[PDB]
Amino acid sequence: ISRKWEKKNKIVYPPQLPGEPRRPAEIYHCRRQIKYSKDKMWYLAKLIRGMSIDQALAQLEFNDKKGAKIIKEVLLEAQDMAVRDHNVEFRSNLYIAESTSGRGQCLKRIRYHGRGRFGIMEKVYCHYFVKLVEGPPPPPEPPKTAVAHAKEYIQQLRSRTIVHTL
Amino acid sequence: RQWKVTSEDLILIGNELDLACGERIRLEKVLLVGADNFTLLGKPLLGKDLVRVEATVIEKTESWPRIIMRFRKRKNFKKKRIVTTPQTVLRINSIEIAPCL
Amino acid sequence: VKKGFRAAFRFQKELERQRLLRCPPPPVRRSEKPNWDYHAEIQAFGHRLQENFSLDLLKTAFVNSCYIKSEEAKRQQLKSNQELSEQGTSFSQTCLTQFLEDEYPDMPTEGIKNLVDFLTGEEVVCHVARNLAVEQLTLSEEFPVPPAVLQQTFFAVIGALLQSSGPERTALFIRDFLITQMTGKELFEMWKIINPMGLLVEELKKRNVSAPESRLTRQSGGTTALPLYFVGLYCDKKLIAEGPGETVLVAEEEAARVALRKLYGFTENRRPWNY
Amino acid sequence: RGRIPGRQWIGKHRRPRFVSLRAKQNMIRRLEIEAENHYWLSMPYMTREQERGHAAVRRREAFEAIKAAATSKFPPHRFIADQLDHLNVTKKWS
Amino acid sequence: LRNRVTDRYFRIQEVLKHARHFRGRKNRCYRLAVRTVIRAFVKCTKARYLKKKNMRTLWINRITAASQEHGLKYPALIGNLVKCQVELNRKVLADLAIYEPKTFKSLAALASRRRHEGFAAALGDGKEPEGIFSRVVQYH
Amino acid sequence: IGIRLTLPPPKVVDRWNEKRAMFGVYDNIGILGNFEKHPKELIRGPIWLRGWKGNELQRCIRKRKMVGSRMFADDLHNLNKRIRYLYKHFNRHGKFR
Amino acid sequence: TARGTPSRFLASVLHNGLGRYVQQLQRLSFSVSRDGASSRGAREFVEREVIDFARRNPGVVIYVNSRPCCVPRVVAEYLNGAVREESIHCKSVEEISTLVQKLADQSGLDVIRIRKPFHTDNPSIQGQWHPFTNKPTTFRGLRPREVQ
RNA sequence: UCUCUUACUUUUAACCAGUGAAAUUGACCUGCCCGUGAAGAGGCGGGCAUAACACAGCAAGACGAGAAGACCCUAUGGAGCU
RNA sequence: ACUGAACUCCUCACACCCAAUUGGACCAAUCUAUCACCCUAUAGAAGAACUAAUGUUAGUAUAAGUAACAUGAAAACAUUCU
RNA sequence: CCGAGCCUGGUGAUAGCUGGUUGUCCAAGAUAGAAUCUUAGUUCAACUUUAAAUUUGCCCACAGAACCCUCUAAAUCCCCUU
RNA sequence: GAAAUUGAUGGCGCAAUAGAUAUAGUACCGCAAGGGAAAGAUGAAAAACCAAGCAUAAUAUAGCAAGGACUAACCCCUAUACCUUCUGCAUAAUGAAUUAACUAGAAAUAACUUUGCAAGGAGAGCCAAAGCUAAGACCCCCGAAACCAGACGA
Ligand SMILES: Nc1nc2c(ncn2[C@@H]2O[C@H](COP(=O)(O)OP(=O)(O)OP(=O)(O)O)[C@@H](O)[C@H]2O)c(=O)[nH]1
Ligand SMILES: [Mg+2]
Ligand SMILES: [Mg+2]
Ligand SMILES: [Mg+2]
Ligand SMILES: [Mg+2]
Ligand SMILES: [Mg+2]
Ligand SMILES: [Mg+2]
Ligand SMILES: [Mg+2]
Ligand SMILES: [Mg+2]
Ligand SMILES: [Mg+2]
Ligand SMILES: [Mg+2]
Ligand SMILES: [Mg+2]
Ligand SMILES: [Mg+2]
Ligand SMILES: [Mg+2]
Ligand SMILES: [Mg+2]
Ligand SMILES: [Mg+2]
Ligand SMILES: [Mg+2]
Ligand SMILES: [Mg+2]
Ligand SMILES: [Mg+2]
Ligand SMILES: [Mg+2]
Ligand SMILES: [Mg+2]
Ligand SMILES: [Mg+2]
Ligand SMILES: [Mg+2]
Ligand SMILES: [Mg+2]
Ligand SMILES: [Mg+2]
Ligand SMILES: [Mg+2]
Ligand SMILES: [Mg+2]
Ligand SMILES: [Mg+2]
Ligand SMILES: [Mg+2]
Repeated sequence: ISRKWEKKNKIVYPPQLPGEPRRPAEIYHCRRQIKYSKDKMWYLAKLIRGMSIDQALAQLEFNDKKGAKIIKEVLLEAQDMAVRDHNVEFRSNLYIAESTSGRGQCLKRIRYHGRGRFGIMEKVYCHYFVKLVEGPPPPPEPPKTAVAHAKEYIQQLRSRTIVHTL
Repeated sequence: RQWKVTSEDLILIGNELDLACGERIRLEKVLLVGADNFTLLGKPLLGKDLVRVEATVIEKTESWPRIIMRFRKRKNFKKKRIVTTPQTVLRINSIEIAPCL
Repeated sequence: VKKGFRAAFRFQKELERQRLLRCPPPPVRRSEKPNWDYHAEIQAFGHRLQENFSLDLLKTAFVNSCYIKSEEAKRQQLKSNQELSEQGTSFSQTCLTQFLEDEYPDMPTEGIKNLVDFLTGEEVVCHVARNLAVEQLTLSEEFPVPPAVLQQTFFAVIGALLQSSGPERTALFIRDFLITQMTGKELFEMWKIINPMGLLVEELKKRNVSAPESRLTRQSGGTTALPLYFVGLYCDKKLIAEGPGETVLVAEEEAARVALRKLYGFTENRRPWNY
Repeated sequence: RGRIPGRQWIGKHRRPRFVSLRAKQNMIRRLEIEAENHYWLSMPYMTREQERGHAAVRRREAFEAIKAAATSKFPPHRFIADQLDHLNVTKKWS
Repeated sequence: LRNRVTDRYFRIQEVLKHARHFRGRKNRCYRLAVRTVIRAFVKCTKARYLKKKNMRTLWINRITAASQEHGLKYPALIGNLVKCQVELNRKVLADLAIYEPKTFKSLAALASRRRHEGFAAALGDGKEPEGIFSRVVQYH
Repeated sequence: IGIRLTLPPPKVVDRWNEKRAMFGVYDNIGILGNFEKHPKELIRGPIWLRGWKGNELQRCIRKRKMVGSRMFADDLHNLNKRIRYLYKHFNRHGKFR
Repeated sequence: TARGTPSRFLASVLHNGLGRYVQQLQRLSFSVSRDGASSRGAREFVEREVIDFARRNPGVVIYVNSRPCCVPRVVAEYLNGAVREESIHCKSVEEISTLVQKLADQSGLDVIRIRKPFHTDNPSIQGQWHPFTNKPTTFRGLRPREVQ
């Protein structure tokens, strides 16, 4: 097994110079061996990607999926450790930069079928990962306007060369 | 081959020319010499006293590996060969014309 | 476990390669890396450029003031290249001015100055030094060498060449290594100008020619999103130049640029430089 | 619609094929070349009696060369230098 | 397991390196990657003939375009240049059409000149004086 | 993944231990000792292949003939079956006949 | 293949031929071994050819390092910053000589597919063709069907 | 039963939540018509069509999955019976 | 008249496109004898090389988050009701 | 899972039948029939491969190779020269 | 397929799909005989980057998914997966989901090449009208329905 996500919290950056932008705090948290399918967990992860901590908690509190409660607990733990250990000043000033689900260690069981035949059940387990970044959530990527899209087309037109000649 | 050439041009000849790099050469088979307002055409080759094209052997190299692959379905016929073709890059230094028309 | 060592060794080497690619090492000056000898490298520099540099002068040119300060600080815990760089810069400017004025007698003094500034600028000189290995032989207190220090070292090398071989050989060196940098470049790519129509009007007034008249020579797809406008400047009902553009204003500006190029003798089809 | 029964070009009911002006011209060109060949073959220089034996010597010498090549096949020579040169694989510096 | 293969990683990589840019499992699975890579190499080998053929086709198309601009058809231009004894090939002719329009106009004028000289000779069949541009420089 | 991620432990071979140093000694015992002993008498190993060589069938036949009575029950059964199979293979199967 | 490999255009390091030819190769590091059959040819090259090559090419610094090696190598460093490492493992004197001469005559530019066998910074002398070339002009610039 | 099918209830079903198989699977970026062809094309030729994606149905095709066809023939292949 | 092959010419180089079968030159890795000592050389050996056997074992996919499975109701969770 | 049980052993049964038969490169390489419980196979021949010895090999000028049968095909065999 | 007769100190082994089936004849399977597995890896002390599959990161018209290319991923042009079998397969004939590991040419006679010695060769035997001695090279894997013997089963 691999446990690099936990280790990611132990990297210490060199002290920043006075004339340097303040580095946003990054907190890596995870929960391992959740009795839940990673495919089902991925939907919740994708839902909360890119949102503020408070918005993600609010969305999860009112979601009927089992994984929602687990993700809410993980997010609360991440917030607590960010405030206590990673010198994050405000609880709410955190956004989910990364949220993914990974395959866990799964157990194999037998499903009995009708004619002495069988299938191999998989007691599925999944991991859950979160990175919380300090600061307001990055603004959503604006849809590209007609002006920008036509500008791209004209750039493509200008990029044309006389191919296969001097 | 026939190359359309001008001063400061680079030409990639697909073989070794048996010349040390940085050595000056005269390209003797000039079919056409042209300017903004006039062009002179050979029948089929222009005169030495009319045109002098000079080049310099800038580089001697081997081409990037070329794959020669032969395959026939359902015959256990598969063959592969890697070939690198010698090459020489020449820089055309000058194209000089003389009043001998 | 499979008995054997050679496959494992190959895999270890490949893992090292992948590790290096994923985490590239910080750049280090070639002096630190193995297989380096300063005297041999500098002699090879001279022979490669095919010039009889005096070794002491070349070493003085390569050594910079910042290197001296750093070395003194380290000693706490040498003649710089200032004069050589000044001499080389002055000679390069004067010789490039001579070349450019001889080649383009109609070019204005401002144009010649701008071309000389382009040729002796940080970008061109830095590129030439980097590809001539001046950086490797450069003694500085930080790596990679900053463009200013690299330019100073390159001009110090030129000054050392002047003091060793003479003005003629130095002029040949400049012609070979800086004048060549204007090949394929465009006049206003090297000399940035604003209001080319104004410049053209001024030049024509100095030459005693009637003010140019813009005239739409050709047009295509005027009402579309991709128009073409060939606008020609006519003096005394005579075409001095014509330029294409997307809009009429852009076409007129480009036609003014073409007219300026023709007047200054820096046309694309001009006589190639004679080396 | 417009099916040719079976395989085209082989069966009793084949796809019709029509000669183009191009094909006719090509065949006529080849026919002209062969007519010129007939003309140039219709004028022998020597007669059979005149040619009899005029190349016998050269043909015999050529076959003698072939026979010599065939009968000279023998294993190649072997030299002590070749055998002793293998000792150089462990040639080292000092 | 007296003797076992220990290089199979590198043996697989020698093939997968050329399949990394494929789509789907053909860029990951050796069983599929090897087939796709063999096909790609065969295509690359066979594509040189097509490269030359398409280069000549492109040159012919461009020469046709320029000759039509000057009012001549490609067969006329090529045949009459040959008759003028100018041995410019199609690559060079297309390059001239693109980058030296005035030179190509001169060449088209020469081709039309020779074409009209040939027409005049055919019309006035006989021992009339040969066209000025129809004279052929003999070599020995 | 069939390749180890670490270099195997260095393998040191003593080229000058007693066995290697004295290897080959007395191989010329016969020619250099009035032929009192044949070099094949220097071969230490199974009794049925001391100074003798043959294919698998011949080796099995010799083993059964020389030590078959002293073999274990299942080992002797295996040897008999191997002899049978090798007989059939060598006398009835093959490209050349 | 071309689509599976990077490509570049024909070019020179600093317009290598306009003013004067400059040998792009600057450094040649020969890692050789006193013992080991792999470097027999390298040893013979160092004995009989390296001196001649060095004097023939005075602009190239050659560093012959004799250390324990199973695979003797030659590292060629070019003015442009390119490094080409070639194995001279079990190569005869002639093979090593040819390889070294090829490195000397070769520029530092990458050995990849070259898109065009030629490179011109001034492809046009008479004016690059545009749609309005070979098109006559009309009186007062009147487009077709224009009334006035 | 049918002419001639309709209405409702339960299960099933569809959506939400938990748990979670099976055959199958060369790779697929997996269209229609005509022609071709190892003799019945999604992949070939000529045309036509063609932003990308889910969800629910259908069973015309993928010579669909399933069982190395039980029919038929062969094997100096078996076995049962007379 | 032109277009048109891997035919032919052209510049350089050439052993470098037939199934079964056959001849030959090299060679990955392993061990052994001597070398070598950031991966090797000369030889001797052999369980000596896998895109394919409805191949064996193990892992993980597709089908699929699909087919299927489950807890009568309220409540003080004492109890009551259907 | 009984036209004759199941397990173990002989047993790696045998199979003219099906399937599979793993590094690189070059070269030569498609060709009459006979016999056979034999036509799904094999031996001989023919062809093919390799190495070796030797000298004629192929193409082919006249001349020449049947009457039955009154006439009658493309051709063939043989064959110096070349 | 004889007999007379002759005389007679470890590893160019495996190293957890290997080597014993074996961590065990245990677990499990079968009424019974009987069949029969899998696997573990820290450190001196614990009293201290790489398979497949996915995710980061769904997708754009068109097509064995690539090649020629190109400024440009696609758009343009060219291109009927592989293996086996066959007269002939893109074939709508077989096999294959994919990754890792394992998985299949054994040898005599006579020849050929290379040595040694030579009317003799060979370390008894055998061969010899240049032979003889030695070496090199030289022939696969899975699969039946079956048959028989002895046990186990109402
Ligand atoms: N070939 C072989 N030699 C063995 C074996 N076991 C022991 N030996 C040899 O027996 C010799 C003596 O063994 P040691 O253990 O040293 O001494 P030991 O205990 O007196 O020996 P034994 O009397 O044989 O029990 C050595 O030469 C060993 O190599 C074996 O299984 N095979
Ligand atoms: Mg599953
Ligand atoms: Mg048909
Ligand atoms: Mg559900
Ligand atoms: Mg059809
Ligand atoms: Mg649907
Ligand atoms: Mg249905
Ligand atoms: Mg299909
Ligand atoms: Mg079916
Ligand atoms: Mg069947
Ligand atoms: Mg029946
Ligand atoms: Mg029978
Ligand atoms: Mg052609
Ligand atoms: Mg094997
Ligand atoms: Mg494998
Ligand atoms: Mg398989
Ligand atoms: Mg799923
Ligand atoms: Mg479904
Ligand atoms: Mg359901
Ligand atoms: Mg039963
Ligand atoms: Mg069998
Ligand atoms: Mg062949
Ligand atoms: Mg006896
Ligand atoms: Mg085991
Ligand atoms: Mg992976
Ligand atoms: Mg199929
Ligand atoms: Mg079949
Ligand atoms: Mg299938
Ligand atoms: Mg009872």
